[PDB]
Amino acid sequence: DQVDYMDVSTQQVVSVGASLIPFLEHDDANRALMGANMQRQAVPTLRAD
Amino acid sequence: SSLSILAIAGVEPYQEKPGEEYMNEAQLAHFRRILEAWRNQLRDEVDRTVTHMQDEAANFPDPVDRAAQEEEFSLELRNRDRERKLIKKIEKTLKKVEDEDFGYCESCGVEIGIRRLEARPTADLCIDCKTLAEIREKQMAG
Ligand SMILES: Nc1nc2c(ncn2[C@@H]2O[C@H](COP(=O)(O)OP(=O)(O)O)[C@@H](OP(=O)(O)OP(=O)(O)O)[C@H]2O)c(=O)[nH]1
Ligand SMILES: [Zn+2]
Repeated sequence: DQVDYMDVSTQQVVSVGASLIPFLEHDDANRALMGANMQRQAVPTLRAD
Repeated sequence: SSLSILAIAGVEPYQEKPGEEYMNEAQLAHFRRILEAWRNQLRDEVDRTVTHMQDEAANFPDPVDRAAQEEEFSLELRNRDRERKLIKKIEKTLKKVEDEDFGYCESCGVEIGIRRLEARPTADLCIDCKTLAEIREKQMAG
């Protein structure tokens, strides 16, 4: 009988780029950072899968 | 429970006898034993830390894992610094015990409870003065 509010959903902490990485819960913060940074640099291949 | 400060030494909580005077030889010896054990433990922990630090340190070729290996060291050194700051307090308390001027508040002459001294053996003030001083401190700081 004291909680005034509650998080809307789990994903609200992180941006879209980081939100796309699976199993963030098991990754060190630094490697998540580097992961997102490089993931945004991917080049479109010939046939998307 | 083997996790408190009386656990470090093999001593169990004291028990003031009915007609027991306040500061007797036995209590002072008790507290000296407690403090000595606590200290020796802290210093052995420092030795552990240093051996670890001396073994691990290496030159990493990736800048995002050198930070990883130097972000746990910062916390470790933080804890070690804090305990080093407490080693001076323990030293001073050991000086008061050897001088036989231990167990009383420095502000008012009231004696500090035995159970509080078995709680935090480095206590310098009584609970009342401690609380008032902590408030004055936190207020003058922020
Ligand atoms: N491991 C350990 N360290 C202790 C303990 N008690 C005090 N210290 C460390 O020694 C410092 C000295 O504290 P005091 O100035 O005597 O304040 P106090 O009377 O409340 O203990 C503390 O400052 P501090 O401001 O609390 O440090 P910090 O908060 O800036 O990190 C703390 O860092 C303890 O019981 N265990
Ligand atoms: Zn007092």
